[PDB]
Formats: sequence, structure tokens, C-alpha cells
Amino acid sequence: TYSITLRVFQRNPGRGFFSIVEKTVFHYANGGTWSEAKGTHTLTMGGSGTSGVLRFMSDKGELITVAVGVHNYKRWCDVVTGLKPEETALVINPQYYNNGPRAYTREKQLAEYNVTSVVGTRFEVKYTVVEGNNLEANVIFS
Amino acid sequence: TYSITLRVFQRNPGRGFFSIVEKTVFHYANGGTWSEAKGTHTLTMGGSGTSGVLRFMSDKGELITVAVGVHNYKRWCDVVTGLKPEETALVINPQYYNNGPRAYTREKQLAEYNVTSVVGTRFEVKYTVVEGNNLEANVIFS
Amino acid sequence: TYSITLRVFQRNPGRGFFSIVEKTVFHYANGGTWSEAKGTHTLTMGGSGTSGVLRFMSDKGELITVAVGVHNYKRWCDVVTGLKPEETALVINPQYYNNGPRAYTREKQLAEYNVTSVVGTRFEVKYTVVEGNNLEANVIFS
Amino acid sequence: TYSITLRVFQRNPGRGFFSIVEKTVFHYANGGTWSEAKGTHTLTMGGSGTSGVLRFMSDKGELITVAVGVHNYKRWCDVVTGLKPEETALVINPQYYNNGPRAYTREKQLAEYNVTSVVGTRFEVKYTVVEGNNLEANVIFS
Ligand SMILES: CC(=O)N[C@@H]1[C@@H](O)[C@@H](O[C@@H]2O[C@H](CO)[C@@H](O)[C@H](O)[C@H]2NC(C)=O)[C@@H](CO)O[C@H]1O
Ligand SMILES: CC(=O)N[C@@H]1[C@@H](O)[C@H](O[C@@H]2O[C@H](CO)[C@@H](O)[C@H](O)[C@H]2NC(C)=O)[C@@H](CO)O[C@H]1O
Ligand SMILES: CC(=O)N[C@@H]1[C@@H](O)[C@H](O[C@@H]2O[C@H](CO)[C@@H](O)[C@H](O)[C@H]2NC(C)=O)[C@@H](CO)O[C@H]1O
Ligand SMILES: CC(=O)N[C@H]1[C@H](OC2[C@@H](CO)O[C@@H](O)[C@H](NC(C)=O)[C@H]2O)O[C@H](CO)[C@@H](O)[C@@H]1O
Repeated sequence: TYSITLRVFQRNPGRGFFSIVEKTVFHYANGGTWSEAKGTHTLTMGGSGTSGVLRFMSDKGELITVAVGVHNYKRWCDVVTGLKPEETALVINPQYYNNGPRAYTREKQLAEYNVTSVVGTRFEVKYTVVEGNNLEANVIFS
Repeated sequence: TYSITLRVFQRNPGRGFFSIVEKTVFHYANGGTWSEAKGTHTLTMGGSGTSGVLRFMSDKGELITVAVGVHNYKRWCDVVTGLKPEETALVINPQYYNNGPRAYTREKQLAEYNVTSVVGTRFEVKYTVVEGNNLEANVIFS
Repeated sequence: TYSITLRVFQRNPGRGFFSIVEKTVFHYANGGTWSEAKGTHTLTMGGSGTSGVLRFMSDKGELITVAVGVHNYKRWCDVVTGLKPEETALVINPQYYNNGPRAYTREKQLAEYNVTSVVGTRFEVKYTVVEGNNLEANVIFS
Repeated sequence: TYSITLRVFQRNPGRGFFSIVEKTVFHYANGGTWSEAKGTHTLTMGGSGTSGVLRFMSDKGELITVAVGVHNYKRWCDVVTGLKPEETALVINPQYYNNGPRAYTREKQLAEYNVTSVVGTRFEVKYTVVEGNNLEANVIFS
């Protein structure tokens, strides 16, 4: 099994306040599950080769996704911003596989990644535990 | 807009305790978002013709999905039990669309539905508010 | 230390739906903390001789408290129903101590307790793990 | 009635990650209730003259309380850091009343308050809606 535990840090009220609106899990490697404990979010996966996505919406209406998973026994992550209402996590998650237009960032196996949406909201995924089967990452909104 | 607010009732400790492990939203009708308030779960949709799925897992390991949405301005629902690890909600949700294998129960626009898993766990989705754009349903595990 | 993990089962929609509105921890035994994990609630205490209270409110307006703790190395529990808005958990919890009017039920060290409110709501606390430092109980609204 | 809705912003992963471990409501003004919606926390009170406390614990062991209420029709707030484990919210909340050691900061009716714990963690409560019966504050950990 692989697990990825996330801590959500939101740094700038000027960017509004984000909450989770969707949680998906891709079907590879026997799938997996999202759980909550002590204000954190853990994706537990049946093996290497799958992932899950959390979609966030701010109280200002901004939509963004955070994808985390394990590819070839190494953690990966991605952030997609400027999403439209119809571009749900259910749309986004599969795009990382089957030669989708996002598979390339998965193959990068990034232990850290950041991007700034066009509206000026910075997002970052940063693994604090980058090795082994019990991975840990901070998700930082700013 | 169409919203569906769910109250989860678990009646029989002998069946274990279920918790949400996934929450998807289908991309039709401008998509939508899940939110939580006062222990309830609300699916807010940008119009008629879309849906979302909650996948539950018991602490005994039983996996089931609850689907709710609006089709042609009328609420619909379905429950799938005996799910395998790889049959995530991300897999199940799209199966109701594009003439998928589950599109038939959606077209039924059910205001109530119940079913019992082969392992003996009863599941019921009963709408308490069956009309309008602010729908209410009880999810009952037994 | 001692921990008490609670699973909340709501059995009858006719009685309304309850959500937590308050969580207290008494200051004896070096205090303690409430946490949440996978839909369950755990009270962690620094030792024997303290307790915690969860206050619930139904969407019908009913107010009740669930008290759990460890007295002389044995678990105890109590349920108070028909509470007035001013009778917060902060008021109720201390009443089990210092010769308060509720101390007697703490001293009973009950592994199980049920009561039915004047308005007809049944409540039960039933420990499933009754001994040791890691106690488990079901909380049943009916 | 009065309500105070809180958005929690955690800015610095170096300070650890905080989660709620207790929520109390003082018994004045006919009491009140805590609720959760879309990742925010709302304290609803039966009138002016009461309050409630949120105690947080970081995954680094830091214990702090945030107090918010309404005094003489004006919002107030306070933050206490460096708490011992026996100093539960149940102990701290009443200290703002009956001429307790914290009554003085309640009387200040502050719309903003910040303080840094001896161990280096900055805490701030800043109301964004400072007037009326529907108050809004950001709670910022740094
Ligand atoms: C369908 C669509 O709009 N595709 C992309 C759009 O998502 C977009 O976003 C980037 O997506 C990559 C790969 O998933 C991310 O690493 C990156 O963070 C996204 N960029 C931003 C600014 O959010 C753009 C740019 O590649 O191109 C559209 O076609
Ligand atoms: C891949 C798979 O799961 N195949 C079949 C299952 O879908 C399946 O269940 C039934 O699906 C209907 C349509 O979604 C539901 O309305 C119905 O409640 C559900 N039945 C149960 C008992 O869960 C099972 C059992 O029919 O067969 C599989 O082959
Ligand atoms: C201030 C007040 O109303 N006090 C009494 C109530 O608490 C009360 O309740 C009973 O308190 C017992 C001890 O805590 C509980 O074990 C018991 O379950 C509870 N009874 C019910 C029906 O909830 C009433 C009635 O006994 O008397 C009040 O004076
Ligand atoms: C730094 C801090 O948290 N200040 C609090 C203030 O704190 C207390 C500490 C630190 O000054 O001093 C102790 O003597 C006090 N006694 C006990 C038993 O804790 C303790 O309260 O309290 C005031 C009033 O609540 C707050 O406004 C400051 O933020």
C-alpha cells in the first residue's frame, strides 16, 4: 500500500478561502480511498501506479485541482488552475493517464510543484516526506 | 440550479460503520460541487442533467456508492454494492451517461431506492423533498 | 493515557438528524483532546479520572449531551436530554464533579446507558471495548 | 441572535499544523451553538453577552485557545497561548466572566487581536465584518 497525507495551509485571506468540493480516485493499482483525520487528508492507494484528485473552490468562486499519486514507486503531484465549472475532478483525474494531456507531469514524479493561477492565486504541493510508502505533503494556497 | 442535501442514517452497528471515501461530480450541466454543513452533504449542480457520487467504505471493508442527481428536471438516485477496490466512484459515475450500463436507473428518475448487498447490508436513498430545485434525501444504511 | 473512540449511529429519521454543536474536556487527569478520524470521534485523556462531553442538536431543535470518561480505571457514560439552550456542555460537564448533581452517574462506571427524551428520542451509549486504555463505544440515536 | 463565522488561515508550515480539539459555549445570553459549513466555523448565540472558545493543538504539541463573543452589542476576541494540557477550553472560557483573569480583554470589545506564543507562533483574530449581528473573522496562524 501507498499513502499520501496532506496538510492544507492557506496563507492569504485576500485570495479568499478554499474548501474541498470533490475527491476522486483513479482505478489503477486496486484504486484507493480518501480519509480525514485531525484536519488532514490522506489518500490510501492499493499500490504504485494510481492517484487521487482534490478539487477546491474558494468563497470567491475560483476552482482548482490538486493531484497526488505514485508513479513507478515515486510520488508525483500537479496543480491545475483556472478551471471551468464543468471541468470537475472527475474530468481532470483521468487526463493523467491513457496518453491524456496531463500524463507528462505525472511522469515527472515531482516531490514539489507550484503554479500561479491567472487570477493571481499561488498554489504549491510540497512533499515533506518524499520517500517510502507513507508520504506526506503540504498543500499551500497563496 | 439544482441542489441535493443528504442526511446519512446508520441504523445497525452489526453492519459496521461507513465513512465517505470519495466524492465525484459529473461534468454535464456546468458540473457542480459537494459541500458539508451541520453533518449533512449537499451536491450543488449548475443545472438539470448532471449528478455526483458518494463512495462509502465501512470499517469492515464493505464498499458501496450512492448516486444522486437530476435528470430532465426530476431527481434520480441509485446504489451500487459489492464494489471492488478498483471500482472507484470515478469509474462508476460516468457509467450512468453516454448510454452506459447504469444509464437505465438514472432514466428511472427514482425518488426512492433500496437494495441489499450480497453480504447482507441494506442501503436506501429516500427523498424527503421530491420536487423543486432544493431536494432533500435520507441515506439509510442498515 | 486513556482514549474513548465513538461511532455515531442515527437510526430513525423521524426523530430528526443530530449534529455536534459543542465538545468539552474536563480539566482533571491533565485534561484531554477531541479529534476526528474517518467519521468517528476520539477523546484522548491524560489519565484516569476525567471525561469529555459532546453536545448534539437535531435539525428539529432537540438538545442533548453525551458524556464519556474513565473513573477509577473504568469507563463511564451518561446522556442528558431535554436540555435548554443555556445548558451548554460547558455547564453540564463540570456537573459530574466536585459533588455536582451528576456525579452519581459517573460513579456508576456504566459500560452502557440509554434514556428516552420527553419528546420521544431514544439515546444510547454502548461500549464495544469495555476494558483497557483504548475504549470503544457506539452512540445510538433512535 | 448573533453569529460569528470564522475562517482559519494557517500560513507557516514551520509552525506545524493546528487542528481543533475542543469547542465550548458560555451559558450567558441563552447559550449558543458551534456549527461547521464549507470549512468554516460559526458560533451562533442567543443574544449579546456570551461567547465560545476554540482550542487548537498543533502536530508539534502547541496548545492555544481562540475566544470570540459579543459584549454589549460589540464583537470581542482573545487568544491565549502556552496552555498546559489541563487548561482545557472548559477552563479558559469561564475565565472571561465573573471577574475572572481574562474579563479585561473581553471588555475591550476588540475587532482585531494578535499575539505571539513564547515558542514563536503568531496568532491573529481579525474581524472582516465588525458590525451587526452577523459577524465575520479570519483566524490566522503563523
Ligand atoms: C484542458 C486545458 O485547459 N488544458 C490546459 C490547462 O489545464 C492549462 O493548465 C496547466 O496544466 C498543467 C498540466 O496539468 C499543469 O501542470 C499546470 O499547472 C497548469 N497551468 C496553470 C497555469 O494552471 C494550460 C497551460 O498548460 O493549457 C490548457 O490547454
Ligand atoms: C462491474 C459491476 O459492478 N458489474 C455489476 C454490478 O454493477 C452489479 O449491480 C447493480 O447495479 C445496478 C445499476 O447501477 C444498481 O441499480 C443495483 O443496485 C446494483 N445491485 C446491487 C446488488 O448492488 C452487480 C450486481 O447486480 O453485478 C455486477 O456484474
Ligand atoms: C438542570 C436540570 O434540568 N437538571 C435535571 C435534568 O438534568 C434531568 O436529567 C437526567 O439527568 C441524569 C443525570 O445526569 C441523566 O442520567 C438522565 O439521563 C437525565 N434524564 C433525561 C430524561 O434525560 C431532569 C430529569 O431527570 O431533572 C432535572 O432537574
Ligand atoms: C502570550 C499569551 O498567550 N498571552 C495571553 C495571556 O497569557 C497568560 C500567560 C502569558 O502571558 O501568563 C500567565 O501568567 C497567564 N496565566 C495562566 C494561568 O495561563 C496566562 O493567561 O492571557 C491574556 C488574557 O487572556 C491574553 O490576552 C494574551 O494573549
